Amino acid sequence: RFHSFSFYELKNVTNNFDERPISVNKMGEGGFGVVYKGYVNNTTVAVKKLATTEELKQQFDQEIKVMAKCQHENLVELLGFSDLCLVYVYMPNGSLLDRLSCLDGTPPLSWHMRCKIAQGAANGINFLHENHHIHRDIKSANILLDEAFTAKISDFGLARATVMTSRIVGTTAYMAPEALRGEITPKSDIYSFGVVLLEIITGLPAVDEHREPQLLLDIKEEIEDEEKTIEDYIDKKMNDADSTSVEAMYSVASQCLHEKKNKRPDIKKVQQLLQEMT
Ligand SMILES: C[C@H](F)Cn1ccc2nc(Nc3cnn(C4CCN(C)CC4)c3)nc(NC3(C)CC3)c2c1=O
Repeated sequence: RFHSFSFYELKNVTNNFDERPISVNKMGEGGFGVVYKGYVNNTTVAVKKLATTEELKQQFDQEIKVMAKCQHENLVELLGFSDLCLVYVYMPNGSLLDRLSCLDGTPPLSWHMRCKIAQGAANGINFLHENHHIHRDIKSANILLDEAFTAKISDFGLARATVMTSRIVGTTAYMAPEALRGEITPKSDIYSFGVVLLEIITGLPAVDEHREPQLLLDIKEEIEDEEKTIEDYIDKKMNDADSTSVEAMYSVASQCLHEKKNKRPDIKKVQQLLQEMT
């Protein structure tokens, strides 16, 4: 199995959960918790300080359940656990969301790096779908990046092993229409990945209230109606994007973003398509 640690041991590393910006321990908030920079001698760690009492505890448990079962180079690594805390290997380059937006002065990702991240993220979703798991929250904030900008699929608090649910959970800007209806399907993860791919091409967030269109997925409709093209939306913060591979990534995202779930490709086909692109 895997390593288990006491609450008294982890209370120390965090410098007693000092919520402070590292620009002058709080490195950012994440969904139902908050991440703090922790240590274990010579290996830096990330501590998920979790903040419905019964369901927050079961989201902490499912994470440990899926992480113990699923180990891959394109998935984050859980080191320890336990008021609740979750301990991970610190990802030096944070989220794809923050790197796409150049948060805290980080330089823009090149097209070449964007392609490897997309292939990386597709391989991690493939491993999860092979092991009969549905992520349920595929988004760029959940794609973490290590020391070599290797994509790592994160957050499994909502993960599940064509079934319906009463309480609908996820990120609305990334959700498939059937997921918004209550359905649970691996095909909904493909749709969400289609939105991530568009964020990679455009460098635009999936939703921006002070923008028209508010939703990034709406640009698929603007392009098909020949109102605009993909070149109008390519991230301008790159010098190495070529139309052939950019139009090839868009074709994969467009296919993923089909309204009819059975008309969408499987993760193995998406994975196959991104490999043909390079
Ligand atoms: C469930 C998931 F796997 C848990 N997990 C695991 C690891 C992890 N590692 C980081 N590393 C990190 C954050 N910022 N930077 C910066 C530092 C400043 N520099 C300018 C750019 C890179 C590096 N952040 C995390 N979360 C976010 C994104 C803060 C919210 C997580 C995280 O949430």
